[PDB]
Amino acid sequence: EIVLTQSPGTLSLSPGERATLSCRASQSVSSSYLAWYQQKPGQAPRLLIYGASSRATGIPDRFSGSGSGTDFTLTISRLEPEDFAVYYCQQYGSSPPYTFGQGTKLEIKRTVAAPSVFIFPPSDEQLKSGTASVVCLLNNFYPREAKVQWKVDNALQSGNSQESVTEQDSKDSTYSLSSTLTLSKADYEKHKVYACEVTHQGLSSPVTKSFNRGE
Amino acid sequence: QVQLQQWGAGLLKPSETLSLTCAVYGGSFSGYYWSWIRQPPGKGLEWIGEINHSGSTNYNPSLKSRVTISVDTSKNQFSLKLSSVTAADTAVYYCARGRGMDVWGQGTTVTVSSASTKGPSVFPLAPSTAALGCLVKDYFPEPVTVSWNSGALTSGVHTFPAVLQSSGLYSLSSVVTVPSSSLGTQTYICNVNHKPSNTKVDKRVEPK
Repeated sequence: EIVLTQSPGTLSLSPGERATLSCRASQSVSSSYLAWYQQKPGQAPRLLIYGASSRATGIPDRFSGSGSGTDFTLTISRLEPEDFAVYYCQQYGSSPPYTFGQGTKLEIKRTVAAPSVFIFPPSDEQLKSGTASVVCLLNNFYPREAKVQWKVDNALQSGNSQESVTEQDSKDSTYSLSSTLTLSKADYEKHKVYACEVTHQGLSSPVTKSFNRGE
Repeated sequence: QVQLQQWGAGLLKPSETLSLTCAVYGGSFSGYYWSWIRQPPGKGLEWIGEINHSGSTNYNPSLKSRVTISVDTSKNQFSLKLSSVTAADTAVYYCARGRGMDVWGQGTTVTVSSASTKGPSVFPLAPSTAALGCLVKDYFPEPVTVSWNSGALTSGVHTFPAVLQSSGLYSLSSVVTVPSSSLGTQTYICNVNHKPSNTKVDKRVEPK
């Protein structure tokens, strides 16, 4: 059983800087039995290397590979804007099943940007249906690592909020986050103040946006 | 230039069989390994199995009991068949040519859910710069297309990926940041299109 392992999970570098991705194997694998793939959101994986440093046909000369035994490395000498994708390594030609690595997401490196927080209460149209969804939005922030917490009457909520984040905006290299807290009409009409508190690196202190069921 | 073209049924009820087919056009057959791969939502890739000119069936032990791969030489095609599928098998499936693996198919998204097709419900997240949006809740299956002012407004728009609610239906939101001066000047309407339900909803978002 040969398992493959990639680190880091997220590499954040600027266009022009050199990128070095790693792949670690359980057993000892010959350098010719390793391959690399580049995949973008929505598209199929694009083969980069099929050996140690065997640059596949149609692959730019900036990609290279090295390694032996267990430690292998994919390398991009000079990053270009079309290189920020998700890279995988694969063991091919050794012991089946020929599994893949966990993947390494490449990210653009911009300065720290604090999110803009907004909170939307359930519209009067939705309350007539029997359910209520409160929305919290964090617009244009970097890095992606940020946490959001819901509080109904200053009580920590859990197990009832879902989350979604967009891809890195190709214009300002920032992210956007939306959290939906869903409650029945009765549980919504039970209590009064609803607050969404975000903790992010660009904030000197956690920022709360709240509304009261009435005002 | 070798090309691969896949087809098959995408939406399957649980506890039934999935059948996909892949056709190779512009390349040689035999000497290449015809492999299948699946990628779950938000996860990596999994190797399913491979086959060649003859019956070289080498599957994956994690799903070997329910997988069968066949090949047809008179049409240069190869088919994948899965049995007793569940919601865990929801993934994007690709066919590829192991040589590494050079050419990949376009992929087909296969979702397994006991839920039925239902049109979305659009509600307005009203403002109070500024931000406003639309909440598209309780629709199945994906996708839905959201625009603003019938394509006129595109800047500052963020449409978020859906989430599979516990009820089995999807829900997303599309927000947009606009200068607060236009709240009384500009009319903001979101257009939601759902092809699987054959539905379109124009929702006006006015300041509450």
